[PDB]
Amino acid sequence: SLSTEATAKIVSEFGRDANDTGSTEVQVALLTAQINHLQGHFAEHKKDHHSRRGLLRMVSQRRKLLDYLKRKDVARYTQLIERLGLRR
Amino acid sequence: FCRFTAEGVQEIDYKDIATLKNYITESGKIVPSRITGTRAKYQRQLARAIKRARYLSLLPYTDRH
Amino acid sequence: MRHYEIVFMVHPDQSEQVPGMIERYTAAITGAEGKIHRLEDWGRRQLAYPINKLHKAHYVLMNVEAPQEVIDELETTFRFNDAVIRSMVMRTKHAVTEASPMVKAK
Amino acid sequence: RKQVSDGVAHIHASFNNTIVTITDRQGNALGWATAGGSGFRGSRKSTPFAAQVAAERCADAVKEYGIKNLEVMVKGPGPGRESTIRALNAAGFRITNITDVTPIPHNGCRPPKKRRV
Amino acid sequence: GRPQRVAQEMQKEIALILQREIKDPRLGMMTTVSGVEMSRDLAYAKVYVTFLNDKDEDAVKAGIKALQEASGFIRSLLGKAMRLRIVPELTFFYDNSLV
RNA sequence: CUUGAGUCUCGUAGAGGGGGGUAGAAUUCCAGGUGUAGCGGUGAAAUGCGUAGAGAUCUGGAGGAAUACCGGUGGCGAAGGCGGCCCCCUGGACGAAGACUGACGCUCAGGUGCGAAAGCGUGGGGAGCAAACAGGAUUAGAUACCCUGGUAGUCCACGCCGUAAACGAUGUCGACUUGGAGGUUGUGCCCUUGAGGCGUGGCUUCCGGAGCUAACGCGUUAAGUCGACCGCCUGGGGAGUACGGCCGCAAGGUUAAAACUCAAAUGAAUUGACGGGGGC
Ligand SMILES: [Mg+2]
Ligand SMILES: [Mg+2]
Ligand SMILES: [Mg+2]
Ligand SMILES: [Mg+2]
Ligand SMILES: [Mg+2]
Ligand SMILES: [Mg+2]
Ligand SMILES: [Mg+2]
Ligand SMILES: [Mg+2]
Ligand SMILES: [Mg+2]
Ligand SMILES: [Mg+2]
Ligand SMILES: [Mg+2]
Ligand SMILES: [Mg+2]
Ligand SMILES: [Mg+2]
Ligand SMILES: [Mg+2]
Ligand SMILES: [Mg+2]
Ligand SMILES: [Mg+2]
Ligand SMILES: [Mg+2]
Ligand SMILES: [Mg+2]
Ligand SMILES: [Mg+2]
Ligand SMILES: [Mg+2]
Ligand SMILES: [Mg+2]
Ligand SMILES: [Mg+2]
Ligand SMILES: [Mg+2]
Repeated sequence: SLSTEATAKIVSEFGRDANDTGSTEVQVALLTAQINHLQGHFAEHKKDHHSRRGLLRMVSQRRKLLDYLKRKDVARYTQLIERLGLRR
Repeated sequence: FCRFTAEGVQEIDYKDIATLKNYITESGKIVPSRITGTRAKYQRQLARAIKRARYLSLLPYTDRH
Repeated sequence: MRHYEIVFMVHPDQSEQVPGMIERYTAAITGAEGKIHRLEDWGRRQLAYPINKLHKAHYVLMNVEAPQEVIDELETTFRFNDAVIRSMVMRTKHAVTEASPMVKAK
Repeated sequence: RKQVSDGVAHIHASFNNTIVTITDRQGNALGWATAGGSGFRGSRKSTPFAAQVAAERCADAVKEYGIKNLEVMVKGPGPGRESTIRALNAAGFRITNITDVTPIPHNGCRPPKKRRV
Repeated sequence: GRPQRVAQEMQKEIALILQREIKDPRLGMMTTVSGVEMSRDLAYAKVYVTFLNDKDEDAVKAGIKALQEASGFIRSLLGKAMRLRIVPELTFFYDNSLV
């Protein structure tokens, strides 16, 4: 999974403060970071189906978090999906 | 029984040959926890340490050599 | 940058060749910004079973904290060197700076 | 014809036979007798009496090598280990140790299918 | 099948699971089996075990006692091993080979 | 808004998964030392093997497949499944104390993926094992069971297949309702401290209460008391068959009838009977 340094940096970046680890923004950011990292793993271990089940789970929960955000306030949703390069 | 809990060791060294020899028979096979009274966690640690020691030729696999 | 326990045996006929290899490997792992927390030369010991029709191999232990790259080329050298008959690289969550039971008897 | 005075007896105790062979301590064999070669066949080929008969017939062909000190290594849990052991013990031999050395694998090869009888 | 063929096969299987898969220190002595006789029905079987330790009843008694107490374990092993219908009830007996 | 659901922090256990190395037994084979007439096999036998020297025995080498002991009325996984050791990449679960988000939840037709074994396509590998087959027997008969051989296959890579008594024959999620005895894995506090005592979570095994059930049984991991959604059933046979569609290289899978026929088919438990049984 993600290293402590990566998560700390992502929380500090997308969060409100240092300990804003619960906001939808930081959750989506952590999920997309781990997904982008796991792409390299699955590029070569293409028949590791259990890890791929975990990856699909995190993709799905990122999708529903993004949907909740888009339903809450579309401005922050668009700003996020453009800061991460998603929903395209 | 449960000697390792009294020791409190986090892990069992495969380098502790003196200790490991008390958990293998003359045949050289591991002794079940059913008779040594070893906790299951420490029995797993024993199995792993003994297999590692066998690899490094610190303990014999069988008695036939 | 993980901790490794590296234990390897040397052909007894190259027993005095050992300190050279020892210091060479320590220099390699330290020049790679990797510390060394322990180094014990158990020396010649009698095997529990033959290895290539042989006994009396030279055991030596090391405890390192290093990146994975230096560790993998180190085990590569282990493979392609023939004075070493059998090596073993394991991981450790912490750093061990103590006395191995093969030196407390000494 | 020579003198070794310290040999080892391999007892291959099959479920259909029993092969006793005395050998030099370095694997060089001296002689051998079989429960089959002792004038036994069928069931009797694998009976303890025939096993001790074979043990004695083999002892009678190595006595000229001059041994009365033996370690024995048995293989196969066939009927005819007890028999040959007590036989060669009653043949004036001194057995220092008896050792089970049947080859047990660590899940090596798949065994043949069970007989439906 | 015929009781004597099943008898031979079950002798093989009992000898095997008796040499290897036992842990009772009461057992030992290179315990062999001379044979096993069973009824026309395969429901019951009598094994004729032959011990090695000195023939003094203090030990062969303990051996047969341990065998009769482990009969359930040996029966389970036999039933998974030898592929027959009913897993016969086992009865152990000292075969007095010395007469 | 924080109680559901999530995020972060520190840890713990694990045959969870993918890749790459490596070790030690054993089978087989090849080459030698020793050593001679049997070995192998069966309820008995022969086919088979050996005087070119087998089998047995020691040493050496090659190769493939699987990992004794540990091993567990254990553990992990959504299920199928997962078992030497080591490294690399990686998934989930759980606990302690907080911090954060603020219903972001549950279920799910169609859809997508995974999915034992056998099987299929292409190439490689091939020790053991072994459908088919070839013999040897047995038998009224043997095209079976038993024996000697033995190809596909079992193994690997990449695709296909998508079915199992794929089972706990028990859909997923949440709440509530007497107990007792264990296993396993965390954890808090206290005692002179290891030891021990008092707690408190997760998973799991076995008795059993009320209640339920046709009964057997289930029984805080419900088959109890309720709620949410989905799948499915409507006498036996015909038949999971025909036809049509969809899928597949094929084998076939999936969806799924009707005519006709019969008055039953079925589940659980009860009393006996039949042994060419067993005890007293
Ligand atoms: Mg996570
Ligand atoms: Mg026989
Ligand atoms: Mg694993
Ligand atoms: Mg080959
Ligand atoms: Mg992990
Ligand atoms: Mg708030
Ligand atoms: Mg569907
Ligand atoms: Mg297959
Ligand atoms: Mg075909
Ligand atoms: Mg194929
Ligand atoms: Mg092919
Ligand atoms: Mg065969
Ligand atoms: Mg089905
Ligand atoms: Mg299953
Ligand atoms: Mg079903
Ligand atoms: Mg529930
Ligand atoms: Mg589980
Ligand atoms: Mg119950
Ligand atoms: Mg319910
Ligand atoms: Mg019901
Ligand atoms: Mg109908
Ligand atoms: Mg059909
Ligand atoms: Mg059709």
